[PDB]
Amino acid sequence: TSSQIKHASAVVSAPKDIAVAIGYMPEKYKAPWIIAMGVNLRAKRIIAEAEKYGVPIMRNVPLAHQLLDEGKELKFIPETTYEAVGEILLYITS
Amino acid sequence: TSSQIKHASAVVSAPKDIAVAIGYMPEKYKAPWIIAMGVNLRAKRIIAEAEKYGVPIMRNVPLAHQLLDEGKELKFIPETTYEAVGEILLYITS
Ligand SMILES: [Cl-]
Ligand SMILES: [Cl-]
Ligand SMILES: [Cl-]
Ligand code: NA
Ligand code: NA
Ligand code: NA
Repeated sequence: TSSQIKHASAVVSAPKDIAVAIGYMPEKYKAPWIIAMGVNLRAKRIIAEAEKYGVPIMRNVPLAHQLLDEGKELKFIPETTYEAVGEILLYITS
Repeated sequence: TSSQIKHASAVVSAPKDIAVAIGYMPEKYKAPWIIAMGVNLRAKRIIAEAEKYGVPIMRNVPLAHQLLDEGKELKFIPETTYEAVGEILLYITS
């Protein structure tokens, strides 16, 4: 869970309601997954962890709601989010 | 001003108080500059423009306050912000 946040590639956030930390390990797995996600209190924790460890936080309200509504922690991201997350990962990971 | 926002490389935001759109034209100028910046309603406008045009919005509270406190529109960014902005530009621009 939130112990894994320092290893997140990015966090997708909706201020100040939602945060979704994304994991990506292209050396091993073809797809990104959700490390941890939450709303309110828990979102604030995830945000605070990311800031501490220098993990990039992207504002994307529709994507954050979508990850929250359809995804699950420790599960590869929903198909409906795949391309938008990939855009983020494309530059972040270069 | 806010007409130039579609050409921004990134927006630095503090929810939901501050937005700073950053311009970068490494083909011509050595340094990034501030395209447009504001707080409250003006921040909301800048954010809305960026979302519409697919400009990446990064949540960085200290940097946003710093750009706001020391920078000016149509001026190369303050020295105190140069390295943090460069980190953002480094991946965004790859
Ligand atoms: Cl939660
Ligand atoms: Cl879950
Ligand atoms: Cl303003
Ligand atoms: Na957004
Ligand atoms: Na050019
Ligand atoms: Na921040």
